[PDB]
Amino acid sequence: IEDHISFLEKFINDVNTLTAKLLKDLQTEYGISAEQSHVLNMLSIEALTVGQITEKQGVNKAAVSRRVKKLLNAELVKLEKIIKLSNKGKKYIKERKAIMSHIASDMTSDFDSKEIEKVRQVLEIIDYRIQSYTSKL
Amino acid sequence: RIEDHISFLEKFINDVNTLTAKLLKDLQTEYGISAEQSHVLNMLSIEALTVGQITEKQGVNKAAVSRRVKKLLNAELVKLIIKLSNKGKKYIKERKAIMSHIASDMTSDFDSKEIEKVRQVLEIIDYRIQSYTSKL
Ligand SMILES: CC1(C)S[C@@H]2[C@H](NC(=O)[C@H](N)c3ccccc3)C(=O)N2[C@H]1C(=O)O
Ligand SMILES: CC1(C)S[C@@H]2[C@H](NC(=O)[C@H](N)c3ccccc3)C(=O)N2[C@H]1C(=O)O
Repeated sequence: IEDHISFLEKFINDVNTLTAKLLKDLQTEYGISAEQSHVLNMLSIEALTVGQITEKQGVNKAAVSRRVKKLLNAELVKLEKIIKLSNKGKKYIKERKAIMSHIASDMTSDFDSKEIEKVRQVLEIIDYRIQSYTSKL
Repeated sequence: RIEDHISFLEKFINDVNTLTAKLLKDLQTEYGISAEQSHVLNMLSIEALTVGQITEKQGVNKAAVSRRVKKLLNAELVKLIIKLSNKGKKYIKERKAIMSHIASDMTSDFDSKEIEKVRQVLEIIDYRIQSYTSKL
């Protein structure tokens, strides 16, 4: 009833841990950090503003500022207000899926594609419910 | 075909972080710490740990992990090869209070079975994730 909340963290931790390690070279190659990486990954979803990102990421605005501009100067992300991704930046996310998806399907090769559908419905509804709530002051 | 599920997992995660980060903002303020320092306490809510450990699981900059630790010593939410404290134990309680109270309200309409079935598919995936990781 609550070690679900504890499992979630752990589970999230573990994913983070594995992803960081998995994407170690792909980042060094583009000379980016793990967060420069995320923001990048966090931007494949929607166009944000340094404010939108600091909030969404819960950290110091100052930090979010450089990580951000360091991406402009490296031509990975671009402008309009409205921070979007540059094609170089895309090739990156492409090589991110490319890696993620390979090890991802290994651990999922024997899943009841239907049992998974049901699982996603629940998570999707929880996802929807999280976004919903997230808005309110 | 499977790429779809991944995109979701990431978003679902992103949203969890956003939410937790939004819900704890004031508490991390009320005590006077940054999320960074706050994540440290949570990895200690579960157990103990030295430097190389906390520096490895998160895995971030050797120094970074160090500098936040030393700050956590001053507020005394961490005892020294690093544990929690009376004040430390207290923060988490409060942290857990909010979280659960929301997740519950946000899930207290689901079918006991539906949920568990989720936990089990997530447990096996974590199990594999971990095993794969351990292969350095
Ligand atoms: C390539 C990535 C490492 S970037 C994205 C994010 N990485 C982070 O470091 C993120 N800022 C974070 C992690 C943990 C606590 C707080 C913040 C994550 O998860 N990521 C991988 C992805 O792209 O799938
Ligand atoms: C030392 C750095 C982390 S900050 C420096 C500058 N980037 C900035 O955003 C600028 N300093 C600044 C503006 C606002 C808030 C915080 C920082 C630059 O380039 N940088 C980094 C580096 O040398 O790696």
